[PDB]
Amino acid sequence: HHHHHHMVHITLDRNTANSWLIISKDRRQVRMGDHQNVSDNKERFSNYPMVLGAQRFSSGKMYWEVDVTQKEAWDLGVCRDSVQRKGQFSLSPENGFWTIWLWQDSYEAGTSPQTTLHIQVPPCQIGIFVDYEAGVVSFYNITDHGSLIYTFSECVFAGPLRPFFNVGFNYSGGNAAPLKLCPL
Ligand SMILES: O=C(O)[C@H]1CCCN(C(=O)Cc2ccc(F)cc2)C1
Repeated sequence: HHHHHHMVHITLDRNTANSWLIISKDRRQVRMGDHQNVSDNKERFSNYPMVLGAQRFSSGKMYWEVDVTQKEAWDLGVCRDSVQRKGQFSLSPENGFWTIWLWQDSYEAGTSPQTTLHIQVPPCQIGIFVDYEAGVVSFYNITDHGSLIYTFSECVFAGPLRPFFNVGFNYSGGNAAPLKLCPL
C-alpha cells in the first residue's frame, strides 16, 4: 500500500479511558493496570478496557500504526464519536464500530456476525487507513510488508470518527503488554 503519506499523529484521550487503564505521559501508549484512582465521567468505557484517540475525523484520508507485540487479545479500529460507553455491547458497524481483533489465537473482523481473517504472519504492528469520503476502513500487516488484512467498504460512518483501542483483559497473566502508537 501507498497510504503512509496520509500519516496522522494520534494521541489517547485520558477522559474516555476505562478507569483501570494507564496512559503514558506522551499519550502514545496504554496498558491494563492491575482502579487507577480517577473520577468517573459519562465518557469512560465502563465494561471493557477501551479508550479513544483525541482526534476527530469528518473528512479526508488518515493513516496510523499501532504496535501489538506480545499481546494475546486486543481490538483496534475506528468508531463514531457517539458510541455507547456504558454497559454491554458488541463491536459492529450497526453499533458504530469498524474494528478487527485478536482473541484465542484467531484474528477476526468486527462484522455482525464476525468474519474470519487469514493471517499467515502474526502482526507485531497494524496499519489503519480511513477514507472518509469513500466510506472505507482498511487494515494492513506492517510485519508482512504491509499486506492487506481486511477492508470494510460501503461504511455508513454517520458522524465524526475517533481512533478506537481495546487493550483486552489480562485474566491469563499473558496479556499485560501495552498498545503503542508507532512513530511516523
Ligand atoms: O472478571 C471480573 O470479575 C473483573 C474484570 C476486571 C475487573 N473487574 C471490575 O469489575 C472492574 C473493571 C471492569 C471492566 C473493565 F474493563 C475494567 C475493570 C471485575
